[PDB]
Amino acid sequence: IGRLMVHVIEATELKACKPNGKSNPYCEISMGSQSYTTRTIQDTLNPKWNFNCQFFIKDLYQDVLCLTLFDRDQFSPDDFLGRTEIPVAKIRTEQESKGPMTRRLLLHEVPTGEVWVRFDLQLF
Repeated sequence: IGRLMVHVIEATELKACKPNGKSNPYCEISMGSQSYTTRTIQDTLNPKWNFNCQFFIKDLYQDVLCLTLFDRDQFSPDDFLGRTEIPVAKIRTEQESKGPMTRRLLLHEVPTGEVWVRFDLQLF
């Protein structure tokens, strides 16, 4: 029924995981069985990925886009740096209201951190 473009631009003020006070962050972008992962950027709390990906939308009123951030360093597990979720229905109504703006999304389940993303929903 449509296609959702997700532009994961950057994140700011991420949680530190390494002894030097930095992290090596990556972002996973998922919606049911579909997922993408950004590259890991070394030694930053403010990674700029400029990563673009596309999702097929099956159910406008059920589909939920998730962004989950992780640290990737020499030790397992990859440390959780927060998550945010956005129903595709909300993307649709935000796009109608505000046009193609960059959204800053607060990360939940972590103490600090925001992810900057632009959505483009094209419904057939």
